[PDB]
Amino acid sequence: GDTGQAIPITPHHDREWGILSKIYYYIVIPAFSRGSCCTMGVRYDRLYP
Amino acid sequence: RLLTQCIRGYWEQSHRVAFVNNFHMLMYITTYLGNGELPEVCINIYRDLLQHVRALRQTITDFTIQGEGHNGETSEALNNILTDDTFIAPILWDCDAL
Amino acid sequence: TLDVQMGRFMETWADMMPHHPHWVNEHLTILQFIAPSNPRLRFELNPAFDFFVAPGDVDLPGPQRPPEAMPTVNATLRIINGNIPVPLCPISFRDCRGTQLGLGRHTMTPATIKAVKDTFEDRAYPTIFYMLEAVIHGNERNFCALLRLLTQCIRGYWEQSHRVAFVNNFHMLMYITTYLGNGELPEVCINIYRDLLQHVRALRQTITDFTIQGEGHNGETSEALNNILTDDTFIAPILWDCDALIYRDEAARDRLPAIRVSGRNGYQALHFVDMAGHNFQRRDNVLIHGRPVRGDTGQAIPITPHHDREWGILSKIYYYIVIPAFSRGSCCTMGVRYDRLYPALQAVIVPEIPADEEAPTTPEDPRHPLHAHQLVPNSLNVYFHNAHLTVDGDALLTLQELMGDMAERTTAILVSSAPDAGAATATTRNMRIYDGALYHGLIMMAYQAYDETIATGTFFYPVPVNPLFACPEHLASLRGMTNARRVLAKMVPPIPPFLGANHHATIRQPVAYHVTHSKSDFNTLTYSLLGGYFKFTP
Amino acid sequence: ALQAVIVPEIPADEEAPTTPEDPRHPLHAHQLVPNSLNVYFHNAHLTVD
Amino acid sequence: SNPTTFSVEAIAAYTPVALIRLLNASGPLQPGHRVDIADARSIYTVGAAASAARARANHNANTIRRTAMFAETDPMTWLRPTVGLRRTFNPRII
Amino acid sequence: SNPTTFSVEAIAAYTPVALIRLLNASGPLQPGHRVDIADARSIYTVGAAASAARARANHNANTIRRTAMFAETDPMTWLRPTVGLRRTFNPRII
Repeated sequence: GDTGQAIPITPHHDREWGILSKIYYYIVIPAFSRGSCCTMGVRYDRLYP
Repeated sequence: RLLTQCIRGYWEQSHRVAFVNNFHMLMYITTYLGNGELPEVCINIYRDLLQHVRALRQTITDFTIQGEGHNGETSEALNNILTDDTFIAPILWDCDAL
Repeated sequence: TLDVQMGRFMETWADMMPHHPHWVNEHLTILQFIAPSNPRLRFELNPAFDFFVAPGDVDLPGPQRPPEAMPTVNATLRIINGNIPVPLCPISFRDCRGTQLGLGRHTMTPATIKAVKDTFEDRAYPTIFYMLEAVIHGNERNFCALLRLLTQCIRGYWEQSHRVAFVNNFHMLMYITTYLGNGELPEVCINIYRDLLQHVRALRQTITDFTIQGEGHNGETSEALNNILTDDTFIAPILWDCDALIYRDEAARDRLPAIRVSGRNGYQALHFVDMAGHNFQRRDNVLIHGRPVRGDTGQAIPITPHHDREWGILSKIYYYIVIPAFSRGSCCTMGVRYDRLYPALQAVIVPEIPADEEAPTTPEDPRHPLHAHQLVPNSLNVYFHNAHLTVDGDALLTLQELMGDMAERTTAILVSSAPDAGAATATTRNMRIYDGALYHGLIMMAYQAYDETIATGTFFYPVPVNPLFACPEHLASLRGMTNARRVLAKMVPPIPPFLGANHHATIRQPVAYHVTHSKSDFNTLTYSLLGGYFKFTP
Repeated sequence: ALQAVIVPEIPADEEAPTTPEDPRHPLHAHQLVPNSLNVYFHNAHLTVD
Repeated sequence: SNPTTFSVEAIAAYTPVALIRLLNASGPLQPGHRVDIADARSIYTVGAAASAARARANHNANTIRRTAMFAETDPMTWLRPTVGLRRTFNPRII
Repeated sequence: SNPTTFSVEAIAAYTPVALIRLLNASGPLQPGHRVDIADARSIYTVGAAASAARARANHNANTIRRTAMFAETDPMTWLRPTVGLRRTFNPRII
């Protein structure tokens, strides 16, 4: 489709993508990292230049 | 091209798998760069991780009983959380989950 | 055109069922099935019959809209003994019986098991293989016209991912084993194909082993009176040529047959449709048989089957044992959209190689067909480059002389017959078995939803006819699919009523439940499925 | 059927061809005429001099 | 070819269509005009197949002619058997 | 370009900035002068992106024009399907 301005927002992927993302992030990541990984934000004003 | 070169260079120098933290990276690697651009070992690793994720999903849907939904909520969402649409992922890249 | 029918079924089915069906709850254990709270308990009386509720005063097959009538109890014959419900005949017993059957028989080496299991669980399987399998449509003339292209394609797919191609449909591994088996392919691939074929013939020999010959009643051989995979009345889930219909029509001959091919009864079977008279939007019941080679096509020449009667038995064994034992309820049968597939195959950008010059082989020179300079959008070179396969100019030029023989469109065939002469008493002749088939249909191993290089539903649309080939995830390829329909079809296998119903078919829900909820092995699963397919006729 | 052999003549003071890629080979496509022994050998993908 | 004249798409259109490797469908269209259109599709498919088959024209100095493919008559068949070529070689001729 | 005149950093400064591979940010600064400064930065990054896209200029003799990359209209879609390219080839033409 097109970007536009008045077009309402549609989902990119189906409902199964959210389920698989939740399964991955809540099972496979903490089984491998074992509490060592950490979620962080980003500094886009110091990354893009 | 850049991601293929980056993944190949990281693979055949330390035998490790790149771009594995982000969930919207291994789906895109499996769907697009899975036809033979990457070496035969890496795409097997990504396909194996995705197959284990889908096996966990099938295990979730196996131990529930379908056909029992209340107030427009599915039975899997009424039984489990990883199939519940109210619960969201810790990292959001798109607004479709909301 | 099988699109409007599927759309009408999906629109009517969103509110046709107001509750859970009583024949899909096969996950009950024996203690819960036996308990008096089960409403299905009072309808299980005779081990050779299924009892249900049915509309009254209706002559099957009826109209599209089901007429309003009072419900009456009807019965049908449990033809297979694998159709006994899973709480009454468990999965562990079936797997132990399959272990008993496969005591000293042929087994598959783990190399071909791993390779076939990898290519059945592959979600990035290239669609150019599906287009090639649809456009060849199981003709020997087209396959030997495309020998160089198919050899290069199978080699390129093999020594880049170590997987086996063209394994979904049965009229490819015969043609690979017979023709590309003398050394054109590498040593491992032909060994894999030969091992699959050896396992199929071992299953057929096991069928012959457990029956007693010399007892034929009313033109039915003893194996067809014992087994189902050797019964010529029962047909394959997909058809490529009209030989199986001829063998079925000449084989039964007393059990009253009735075949419905898109409207009025009976088929016409006109072969050799070419560019001049294709007529993609044909509403008739004309089926394309293909060109027999040793002879003439003509117009007044009567039709003959291409292959022997053993080919039908081996195809039934393959599609009904080996495919569900590997895919495990993930593959789905669909038709094709030929009016979009055939214009997409007419764009080839094979360049003009001058005389007294060598044909380029590597794709790093500008003269190669898959060089980027001739990689124009919306062609076939983009299709082959997306799959990352290397082909030459002549291998792409062979499709032009493939194009002389073509298929018009897919169609849904519903055949029906009385039960066989072993179990045909005065009251079972009214009971009839209704099973469906897809003429010129395809089967994909696994479905990808997030591959956006090709728009969804461009070439294939899901029309599933089996409980074995139920596809709860392939239905997103159909145009106009909502989440309510997806969660409705997740729990109930969506079969259209113009292709047979579950209680009136031969292959029923419990054998599908056995093939989708067993985790034992791959050899013992095949032998357990073969021990499933034995008749309960006295 | 055994009477037809399509081996070509090799000029004197020249090496005999070994690979089937040169046109002077009997199993080269140029010397592969229908209904001869060469197509019997080529169907089996066997190389002979 | 003339006077027809050339394909603007336009749903008239003409039957040959004897072009090579056409970047004309895409291309502009842009889009198609306001005609009833039914075929269009079939005549374009036949014309494109005929255009490609005529667009071979050459490469027949590289053939290596076609053969009987399988074993069939071949109406002599009383003093030698018939065997077809399995098309697995490289038709190049040099 | 003129008269603005050149980037000495200076926080005024100018939006194009049409250079490439500049050894000017470091470079001297040295350090910046006495200006309140808030942006600066945003104008610098849009000027740098413009100064890179313009500094392509050439390398389009080896393009290989861009494609749709996906399967979308393409305003015909009634006489052939549409398929995009996966950008994994090496575009140089030579």
